[PDB]
Amino acid sequence: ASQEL
Amino acid sequence: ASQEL
Amino acid sequence: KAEKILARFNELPNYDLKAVCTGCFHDGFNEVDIEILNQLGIKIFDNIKETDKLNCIFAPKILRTEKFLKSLSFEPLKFALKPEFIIDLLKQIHQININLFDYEINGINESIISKTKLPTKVFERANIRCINLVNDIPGGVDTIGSVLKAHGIEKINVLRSKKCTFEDIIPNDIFKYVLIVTKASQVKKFTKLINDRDKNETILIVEWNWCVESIFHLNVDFTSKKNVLYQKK
Amino acid sequence: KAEKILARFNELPNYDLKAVCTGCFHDGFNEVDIEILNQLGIKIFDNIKETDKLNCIFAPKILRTEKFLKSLSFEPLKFALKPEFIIDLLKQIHQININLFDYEINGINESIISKTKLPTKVFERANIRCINLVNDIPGGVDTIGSVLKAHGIEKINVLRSKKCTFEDIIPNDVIFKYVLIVTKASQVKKFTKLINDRDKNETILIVEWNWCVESIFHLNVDFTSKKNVLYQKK
Repeated sequence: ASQEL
Repeated sequence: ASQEL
Repeated sequence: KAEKILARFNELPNYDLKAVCTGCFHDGFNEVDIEILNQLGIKIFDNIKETDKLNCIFAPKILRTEKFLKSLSFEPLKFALKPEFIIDLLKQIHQININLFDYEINGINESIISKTKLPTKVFERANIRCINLVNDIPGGVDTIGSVLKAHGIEKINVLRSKKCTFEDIIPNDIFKYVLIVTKASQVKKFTKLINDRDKNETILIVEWNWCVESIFHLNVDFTSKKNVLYQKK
Repeated sequence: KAEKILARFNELPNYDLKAVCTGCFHDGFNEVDIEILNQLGIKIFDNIKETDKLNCIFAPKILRTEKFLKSLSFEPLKFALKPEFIIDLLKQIHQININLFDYEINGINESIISKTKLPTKVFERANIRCINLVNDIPGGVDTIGSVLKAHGIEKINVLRSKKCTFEDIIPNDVIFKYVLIVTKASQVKKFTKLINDRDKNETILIVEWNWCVESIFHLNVDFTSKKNVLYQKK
């Protein structure tokens, strides 16, 4: 899944 | 002035 | 001096425009006005030179000028803007927030602009490489020739309408013979010459407007009949 | 096949969307559903490529993903839409009246969307051009670097915090002479000392990553804000 920053 | 073709 | 006016700005955008104007700004704005423009990454040229890599055209609307027609063979064309852009921009300068999206020329959409990135020119795509052009073409052979060459035509053979023989006609080295003509008298002369000397070969004869509309769509529509005076295929 | 599905319609709208999704649709949709979308002028790319000229982002809410943050440097960003748009759309497809107004991501108003039309990027506007980034930044330098460059930063100089000397620090050449993005207070002390030893009279700005994230969400660097600023000398 896409990494949140 | 500019010639329109 | 333009620095002074531009000193009061915290930061300046770089519009990265290399442009010509047609139908507007027919020499310039004052020396400060242009100096400001260069500082904003906007450079305006007098004429179109292929190695300047122009990317912009300012014009009030789609026009049939040599410059406008030639802007459709920029590599690529990135922006086709109304002069209101330079005007609203200079007005603001005398933060800077004038944008490159609120000044589109009507009819010059993305689909068309993006055809200028293609690795071919419109007539090259169409396999129209060498053509014959009547000497009485409105605008004159020199200019019309320059527009056609900018758009992929490798050879322009000018034909003295009244006096020319079959030997003067060059082939298109697909239509074997392609001619751009002015009047019906000319259609009949040329079709007769070619059919006498090279009967089984193909011929396309069009009006100047056939080329103009091809350029405005950056596509030669061979199914279109408008501006096509004669075709044997 | 999709064509058959779409044969049943008198006329199809052209939504004209070039989108990425973030926080949603993490592969694609079935092949029919995808072919339908393209017929309706909706194209969804896997990743953001500057020359596809994306204009849309689908997301359930304001997110700190690379994709969301980058969508704020689209040229311009035109739509920031909840996934419910595509959902309602396909539901109806399986006349078409789903509209582009009933699905705004809450918190992303027109005032912010409109800033993406500005002829500058947010950090470019702020005269933040070259920065130094500590190697141990959460997310990793390659990503955080890519986001920052999408937003007008030209040079990203990575500093191995533990090792780096003053000579490794690049100035912000375009105004803060030195801009650094850091993680630890242990790094603020090191860097202020180095710079203050070697370039005493010059200006320094040291911030947390969150300072960049807030600037991006607002498409504005607010220099009067002390939020996320760890040290400044001006």
